[PDB]
Amino acid sequence: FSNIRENPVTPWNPEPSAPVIDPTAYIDPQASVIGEVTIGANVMVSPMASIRSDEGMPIFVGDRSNVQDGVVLHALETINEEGEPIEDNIVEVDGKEYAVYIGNNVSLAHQSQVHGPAAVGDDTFIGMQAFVFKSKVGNNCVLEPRSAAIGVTIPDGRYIPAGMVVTSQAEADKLPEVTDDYAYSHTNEAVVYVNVHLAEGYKETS
Amino acid sequence: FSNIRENPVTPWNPEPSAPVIDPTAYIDPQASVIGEVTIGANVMVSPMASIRSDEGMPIFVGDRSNVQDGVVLHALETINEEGEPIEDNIVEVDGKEYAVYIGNNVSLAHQSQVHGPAAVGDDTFIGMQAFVFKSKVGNNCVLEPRSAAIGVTIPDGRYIPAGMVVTSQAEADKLPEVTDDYAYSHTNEAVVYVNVHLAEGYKETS
Amino acid sequence: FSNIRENPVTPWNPEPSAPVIDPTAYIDPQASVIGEVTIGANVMVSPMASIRSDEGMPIFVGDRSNVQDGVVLHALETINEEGEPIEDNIVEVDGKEYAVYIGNNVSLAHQSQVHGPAAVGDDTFIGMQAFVFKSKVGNNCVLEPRSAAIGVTIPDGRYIPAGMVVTSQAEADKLPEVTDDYAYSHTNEAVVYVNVHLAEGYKETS
Ligand SMILES: [Co+2]
Ligand SMILES: [Co+2]
Ligand SMILES: [Co+2]
Repeated sequence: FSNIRENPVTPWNPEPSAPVIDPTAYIDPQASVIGEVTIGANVMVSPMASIRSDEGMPIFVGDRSNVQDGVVLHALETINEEGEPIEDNIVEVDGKEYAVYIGNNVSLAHQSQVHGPAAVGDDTFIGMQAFVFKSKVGNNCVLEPRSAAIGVTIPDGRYIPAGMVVTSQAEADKLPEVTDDYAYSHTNEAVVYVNVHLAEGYKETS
Repeated sequence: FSNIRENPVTPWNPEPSAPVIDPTAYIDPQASVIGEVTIGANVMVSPMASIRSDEGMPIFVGDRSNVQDGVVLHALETINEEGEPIEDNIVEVDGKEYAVYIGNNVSLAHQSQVHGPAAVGDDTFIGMQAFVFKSKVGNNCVLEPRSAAIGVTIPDGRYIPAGMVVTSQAEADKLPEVTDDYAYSHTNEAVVYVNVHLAEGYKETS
Repeated sequence: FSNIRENPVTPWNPEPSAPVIDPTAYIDPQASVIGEVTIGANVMVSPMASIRSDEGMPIFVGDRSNVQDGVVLHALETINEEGEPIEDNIVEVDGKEYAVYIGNNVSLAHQSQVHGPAAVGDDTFIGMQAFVFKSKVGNNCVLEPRSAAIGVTIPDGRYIPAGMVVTSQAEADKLPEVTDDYAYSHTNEAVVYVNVHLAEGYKETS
């Protein structure tokens, strides 16, 4: 069996698609990547990650991002019964439509999940075991371990404290800002540096 | 190696069992299904799911249910030292004994977990990253993402708000009810429709 | 592809290492174990677990411990740019340095995660979906399902109630103690008994 595969034919998917993966990205043998997915350069996809673009599609992962162990990417149906695009389940980023958009230099840490409709802006850290669903996470954000964003827009440069589940726009509007002395202020840039080097080291083993 | 396997011989398992899977169910190649397990018709088991019936057994998954990416099903020992059935770890459903019972038309969303002793009634949605242990979840329920039910009985037609950890029967007795205007009121039926179609599309690829 | 593998060459890893695994330990075929890792005797590593010692290293797992389905072990870089050991990311246990130290008779239950720098003392249960990061968990502890310890030291014989996220030393200092009547007081010893027997039963299938 192959771990990089096309999505299945369904009522909302007449013409199956295979993943478009940059030659510089590293896909672990025990990761799964199915369907209408774009993976950018220098991306690392670790063991036990599941990127499944078979319901809502497409799922994009930008350059120099990382999808760590056990992370799941999936999305709600983007096409309805009559083939009507379900606009509530589609996210717009730079004039293009996605089910799930992961930007560039984004870290999806171990066991996190980003479920469409969703977008995660550049240089954001999504902490261990964190959750993003029906939300837009701006750039330069930090979701601490076990935090969650559901049904909201997290403004650029804010963080979500560990364990906090943000479900209302009033709460996301009052999230704290990332500053230099904040404990996770330098975490994402270190993580992206490490992970781009791991992708290249792992590529040299395949 | 095979991903559908018998459970190992142990002091509580003299005669090993292999999974009984309906020919219409789809088991991803990167899912694991071990031991005394019954999988019903039109069920989809996604990448990185682990259904392990080697301690507490049996584990049943009803017709038209779905076990999404990274979901785990496991259970506490159902047989003690002298071979005594441990009744506190066995759940009764329709006059039959289970370690874990997942009913029909049940969705176990990505990264959730249902650990025996446990039962989940028909047409219930168990949200992303949610947890069920030593509990009985009624039919037509909704566990929002990151909710949990531990040591309790959740009455039919109730929901558990995102992030809430329900550990006492007094709290489960006061959970809110699913109504038509509730945000997840139509989620499970849509999910089951999608997932029965995905199982058939994936079956046509194997 | 092999599921037990060496870590890749990187700027902080000139000389790659392969896992040192006791012949009595059982590594599921769908688990992943990479790099500078020591696995002790009678350890069971279940499906979908990921033990990755490629950034922070080494990762040790003591005798008669268990790494359940979907558990992740990983760690922050232990070597800086100039090759300087990053002491804040290294944990000391019995005069030896680790990125992640899991002691003996420790249970890492399904979907939990222990991220370095971290140490978990002997005879501790780390519950389902629980999280340990930049912390030291003493011996004879219990982390209930969905609890978390981040940036703290949990004293010997304490437990963390389900769902509680402990982020300050003042809070960890006031955690409750394990007593005989506590609900999870006998859980770890039962789990370790079961899991040492499962490792041996599974070893007899390979
Ligand atoms: Co989904
Ligand atoms: Co278990
Ligand atoms: Co890590």
